[PDB]
Amino acid sequence: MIQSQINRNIRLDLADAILLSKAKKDLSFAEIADGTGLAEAFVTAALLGQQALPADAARLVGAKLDLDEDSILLLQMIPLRGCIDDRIPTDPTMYRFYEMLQVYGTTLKALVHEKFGDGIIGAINFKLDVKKVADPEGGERAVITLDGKYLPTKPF
Amino acid sequence: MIQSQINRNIRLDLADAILLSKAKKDLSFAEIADGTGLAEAFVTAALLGQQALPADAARLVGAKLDLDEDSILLLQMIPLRGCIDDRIPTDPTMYRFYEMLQVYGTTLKALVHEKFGDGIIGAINFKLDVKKVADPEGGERAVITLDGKYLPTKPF
Amino acid sequence: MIQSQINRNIRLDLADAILLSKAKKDLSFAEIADGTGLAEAFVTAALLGQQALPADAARLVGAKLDLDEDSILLLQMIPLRGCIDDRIPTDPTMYRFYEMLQVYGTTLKALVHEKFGDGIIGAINFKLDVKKVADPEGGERAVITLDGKYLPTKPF
Amino acid sequence: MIQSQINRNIRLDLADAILLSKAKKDLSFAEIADGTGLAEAFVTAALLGQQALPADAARLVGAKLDLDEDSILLLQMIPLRGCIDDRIPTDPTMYRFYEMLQVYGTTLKALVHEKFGDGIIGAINFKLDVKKVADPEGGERAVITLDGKYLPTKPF
Amino acid sequence: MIQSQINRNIRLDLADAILLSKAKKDLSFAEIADGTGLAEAFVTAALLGQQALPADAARLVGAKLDLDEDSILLLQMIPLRGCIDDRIPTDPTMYRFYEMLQVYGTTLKALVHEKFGDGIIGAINFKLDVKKVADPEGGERAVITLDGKYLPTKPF
Amino acid sequence: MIQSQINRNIRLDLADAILLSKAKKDLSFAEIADGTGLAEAFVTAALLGQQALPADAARLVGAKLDLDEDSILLLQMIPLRGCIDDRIPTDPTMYRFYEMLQVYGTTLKALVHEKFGDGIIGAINFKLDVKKVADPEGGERAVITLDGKYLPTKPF
Amino acid sequence: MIQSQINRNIRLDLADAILLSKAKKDLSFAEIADGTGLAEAFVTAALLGQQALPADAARLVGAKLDLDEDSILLLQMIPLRGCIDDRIPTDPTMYRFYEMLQVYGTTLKALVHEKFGDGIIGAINFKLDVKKVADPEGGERAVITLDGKYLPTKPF
Amino acid sequence: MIQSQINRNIRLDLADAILLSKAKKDLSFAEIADGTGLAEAFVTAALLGQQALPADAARLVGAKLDLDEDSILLLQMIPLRGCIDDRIPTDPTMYRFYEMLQVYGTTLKALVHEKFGDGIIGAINFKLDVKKVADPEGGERAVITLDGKYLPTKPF
Amino acid sequence: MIQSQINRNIRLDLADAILLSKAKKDLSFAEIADGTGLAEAFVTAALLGQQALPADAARLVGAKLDLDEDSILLLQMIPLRGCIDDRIPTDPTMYRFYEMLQVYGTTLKALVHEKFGDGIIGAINFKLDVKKVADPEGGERAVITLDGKYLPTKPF
Amino acid sequence: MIQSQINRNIRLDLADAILLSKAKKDLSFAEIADGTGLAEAFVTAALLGQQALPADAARLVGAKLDLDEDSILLLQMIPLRGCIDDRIPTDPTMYRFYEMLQVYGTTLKALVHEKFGDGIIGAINFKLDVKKVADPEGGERAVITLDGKYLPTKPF
Ligand SMILES: [Br-]
Ligand SMILES: [Br-]
Ligand SMILES: [Br-]
Ligand SMILES: [Br-]
Ligand SMILES: [Br-]
Ligand SMILES: [Br-]
Ligand SMILES: [Br-]
Ligand SMILES: [Br-]
Ligand SMILES: [Br-]
Ligand SMILES: [Br-]
Repeated sequence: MIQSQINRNIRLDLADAILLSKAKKDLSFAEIADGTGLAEAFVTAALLGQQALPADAARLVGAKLDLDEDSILLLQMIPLRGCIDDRIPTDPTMYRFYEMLQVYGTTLKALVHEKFGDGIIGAINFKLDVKKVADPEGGERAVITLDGKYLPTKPF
Repeated sequence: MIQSQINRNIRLDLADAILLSKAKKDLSFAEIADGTGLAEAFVTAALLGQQALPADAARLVGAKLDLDEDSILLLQMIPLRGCIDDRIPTDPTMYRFYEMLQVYGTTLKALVHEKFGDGIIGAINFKLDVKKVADPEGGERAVITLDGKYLPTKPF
Repeated sequence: MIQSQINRNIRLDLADAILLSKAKKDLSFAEIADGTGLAEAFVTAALLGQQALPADAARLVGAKLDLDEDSILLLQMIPLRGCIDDRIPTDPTMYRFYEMLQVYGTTLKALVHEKFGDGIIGAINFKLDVKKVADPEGGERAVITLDGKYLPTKPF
Repeated sequence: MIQSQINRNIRLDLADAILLSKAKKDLSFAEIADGTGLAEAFVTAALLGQQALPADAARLVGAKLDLDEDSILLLQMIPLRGCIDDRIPTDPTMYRFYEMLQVYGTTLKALVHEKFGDGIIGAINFKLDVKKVADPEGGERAVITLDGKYLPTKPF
Repeated sequence: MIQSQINRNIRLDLADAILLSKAKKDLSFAEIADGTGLAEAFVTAALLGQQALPADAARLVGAKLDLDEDSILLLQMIPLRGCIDDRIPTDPTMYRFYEMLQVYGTTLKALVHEKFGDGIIGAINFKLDVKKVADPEGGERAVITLDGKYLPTKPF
Repeated sequence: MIQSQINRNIRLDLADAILLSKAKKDLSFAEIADGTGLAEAFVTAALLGQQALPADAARLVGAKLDLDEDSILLLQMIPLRGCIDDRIPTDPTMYRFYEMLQVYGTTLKALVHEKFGDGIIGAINFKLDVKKVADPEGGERAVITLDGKYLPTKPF
Repeated sequence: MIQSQINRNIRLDLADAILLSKAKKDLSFAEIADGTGLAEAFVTAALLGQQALPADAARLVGAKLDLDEDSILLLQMIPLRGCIDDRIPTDPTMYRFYEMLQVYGTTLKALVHEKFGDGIIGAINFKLDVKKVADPEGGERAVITLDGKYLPTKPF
Repeated sequence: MIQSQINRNIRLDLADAILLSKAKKDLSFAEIADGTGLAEAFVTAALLGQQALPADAARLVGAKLDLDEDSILLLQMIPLRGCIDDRIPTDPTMYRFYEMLQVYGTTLKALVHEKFGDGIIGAINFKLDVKKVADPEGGERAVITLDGKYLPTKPF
Repeated sequence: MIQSQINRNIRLDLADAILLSKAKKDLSFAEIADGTGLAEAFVTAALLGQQALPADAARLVGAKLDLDEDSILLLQMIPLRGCIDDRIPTDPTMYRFYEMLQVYGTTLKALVHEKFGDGIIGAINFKLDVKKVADPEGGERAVITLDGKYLPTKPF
Repeated sequence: MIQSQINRNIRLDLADAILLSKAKKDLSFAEIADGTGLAEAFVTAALLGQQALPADAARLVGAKLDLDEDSILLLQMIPLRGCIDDRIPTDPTMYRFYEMLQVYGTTLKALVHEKFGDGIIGAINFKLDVKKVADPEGGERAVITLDGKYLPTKPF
């Protein structure tokens, strides 16, 4: 039977334990997700308290990280989602994504309405991924693709 | 000589005026940006107070919208950036992008550090585009590409 | 061509003007919506800056309220939605709905996940109505129906 | 003698404990509330710290969940209500109901005053229920019914 | 037909105009409410944007303060209530009432549950009054009386 | 020697302990305050962390509640007052008193100034009581008496 | 008849006007207060929107600053007090006084309770003043004296 | 070697331990400071986490209060200063000081500039004392002396 | 006689007028500060409302910018300082300086206490300059110098 | 394999532990950093939770401070950066740097755009140092140098 959380702290405390075990074992997120059938972004978000793992995946990652039974069960719960401590991120790496919204938020809205119409680009029927692409001018670029379904707003 | 702003309301007031003109003329953002040499996301962001237009572009769009001269000069000024009224958007269309950050923010962090290293994906050496495509399962999707240069943090 | 707003104050200012006009004419929202072929709750939300009217409806209600042309055009723009002045309502009528969330929010989460699964009940593919029902103990009840589509969150 | 709480964390810490027990026994909210004589939404809300159970219901659910006597006692206390961590929910599921308020709050006020008069629709003399309904176009809809007593505001 | 406001600033601006006239005419709130049939506290709350006056009171106070027709009409609208500028009062006189809540809020909760049971003391079915008394140790006391109906919360 | 507190959580934690003990003994606040020579609202506020008890009363309530010596000592300390978690109450019961201030705060200011003059109605030279009263219409009312000394602001 | 304000902005705007006129006339606060019979701190506070002037003083200072009739009347109104824009001052000169509270607020509480008892040092029956005193180690010192009446909190 | 703190909670927790020991020993702040060669406000502020004690003073108050070595060492650390829990005090005793800034903040700014010049009255080169004295009209007053060095801002 | 402001918007509105004038004349800040005898950062800060100009400098920059007499007078007033709209900048260019504080603020505190002692590095007895240098890896760097006097905190 | 944190409190608790060990051993940050090959500001920042140490450095500092293996591992993790407890520092030493931004932030923006162009001075490609320089008028000056790379914003 499906089970859900209401206090994000239970899963976020579990995330810190996971990250410690991960480091002690010198593991990567790619390796933790490999063999699971699930995308690296999905498995990683689950570890970090933002998604639920199916049971088989919870056991698979529990074994890799030496987690206890309560922990494997907790990973299967539907989380109380929200990873930002206090609305605005303090961390530079996360903050950049917030700043992209401060710069282009209204442009995303205007261009969505133009291309699709009234409504939203969904954050539920959605996936994201991060690809590394060499920069012609030197160094590396990240192309983050946000991929979401258009949900129209219509009169009733 | 480059000229900059310190109070966002001046450019945001101009954005409202530009939108009224645009609606009166029943123009699209794609049409406004056409012939400009610049990406629709870039030019649109300028209209909306978040970027500076080169004089040539400003003149072009200023013609299209019948702007007065103070308006065409204002569009060339470097803006006081920040399109969100009070930190967290209230508009559902803009909110979904904020929600991506609440669900995937710590995952983006974790995976940027894994794929690139310590540091950030930049929001200045950065490009944005929005594509409408059909969803294989039915209806329409947005593919939004956040294209940013990796900037490492290294000891000193 | 579709047109959108980015500053809520343009449509909220129009809303106050509409409200004065309406009062002077001693009209109801029921009567304003009459003949539009659109629900009272939809047309009302439009006048109040939270939905866009199609041109024909905009011209009908403009007629009823003696709106000028710029106003009628504005009513057709996709709004920058968000009707609450500063996140938490101060008005008792509005506040009671916020208190429903403070009391039942986690219960709505839990029971949604139990009945439907992981994901959300949407606010976009969504309809709302308000019905007055006699209370059998004496007085009147409001039955407010929130009718939203289930959007699953599945692994990928 | 009736007993009441003043710090929400006691009962929210209990709710976390309850949820772990529930997960361990693979129970549903529907099963927990069976035999109680009380609505699923009311019993769930009590488990989650937002309502008080009568003593018989408290003993029933305590038995189902293997709760100690202090926990069974606590469930009977009148709580310090407020389930949202920090005013605006982070969780998408909970957030959609907040967004309904940001889009429709003022329409709700408008239409309540039109249909009933000055005053409020109550959140205390109040019932709430969640029903799953097939969507004609495919998939599932939630019909959430808010049912509140009208309390008029009159001159004195 | 009943008319309602959604933006408090329309009535609060009217309030300021009312106060200026009141000052210019050297009137008291006592005098302004004379002849209306309505308590001082209720009429005052109206002038200040927190209650609606019946048509006949609106005309009476309007004539006293030399208000235009639009202002007299506005006073009859059901307000968007909330007098405090930004949640916590800065003014010492108002602040004392908020401090009473900071000292006695939990005590009021506890004693309300003890005496009446689960639920609330209402702010709708409610009145207040301010009375002056001599202090037997010198000077004067205000006895502010809050009189609200008990509304029970019961299981369903 | 008088002793005082600087972190409210010490006394608030004590209050939760008191409330568990009270509930276990099925005690009322009225019965706890009996024999102290002090008003119900005063003793209750002390238990809840918002007043100091004299030694004798501290010993007496501690006897009835089975409190340890450190706890009886804590009840005699002058508290760091402020019972509200985060400025605005979440709990419906407490919230209604905040809403009274949102609806009537400026009226209270206005009528205080008219009846008494410039200055404040004190919250320190102050007493509070809660009286349950038959409602002639059926049901019950709370008459909450706020009895405060007027403190004038005079030029200097 | 006493008259009071409810929106600080009316008197704060007037304060800006007064400061412009003062500057054009190259006047000091010392000379504006001279002749009124009122302390410089009181008269200054009044000009700045935080006290009311009696009629004769309002007329005197109005003559000195060439204020119009409505401005002279506004100065006699009991203000909606609160001079800080948004709770925490930005201005360094004002901020130092807030920092004194952040460093010594709890020490002030502790020592007031030790020296006087439970209760407060009042801010109504209160005067303050700023004296320049040569610093024996070179430079100048401000001695700011805060002088307030002790109001005891006693059991009832 | 000088040592310093970055998280206020270490020293604030230590403050609560100190206050319990002080209450248990029935000590005053006056007598704890006796023999340190240091002012009662300075030593008190140290105990409360807002200043650093020299080693000799730390040992002396340490022996009076029976503190362990880690505690005595912590007292010598340069603190992460800021005694207010969440910017605005809730405690009435501390609040009055904040209210003095809300009423007289801009007056203090204006008079400091007039009497001293452009700059600040510092909170670092600064001393504070609290005196109890009779009020000529009856009762008791506090004379709180804020004694700080004027620091000019000069052009560069 | 020295003159001061209490509402930042008077000088910020003047700043926006200055910047429109400066842009029409295609002036640089370096040119405007030329011949004033004052550092470009000092004069610029003054134009932007954060410092006061001496009378001769005010006249000079006012000649260059074609400012009227009231505007020239306003530049000589001691400002209500505070350039950040709402505590945390939204503009990326300004935000980066805030991020330096989020990353290095506690390091700064630690290294100041180690190198100088307990106290502060002043922001009043202070100068600032921005220098453009070549980046030896290619591109350009800013060397921004914060030059402030150490002010110790010593026991008393 | 790189390892990253998501909750700042893990590393901040570590910092408090480090600080106590450091105090006990009477060590300086200068000397902790010695032997490390990394700048005092960088190493100090790492100890305080704002930078990651390479493995050799982590072992070296870990041996000086008597840290356990888990702590030495945690120091190697990429941090969730943000040292300020709640956006605006309370500590006077840290606050001065915030105040510098309140006084000079718009000047920094203005001059950066003038000298370099549209874009930012970076806080990732960035170093800082603190130098003591005797004030020739007496005492000591801290010269804090901020050195960041210019990142242009260009059209695309
Ligand atoms: Br969605
Ligand atoms: Br960047
Ligand atoms: Br949705
Ligand atoms: Br209600
Ligand atoms: Br109510
Ligand atoms: Br008081
Ligand atoms: Br007071
Ligand atoms: Br200072
Ligand atoms: Br300073
Ligand atoms: Br950067």
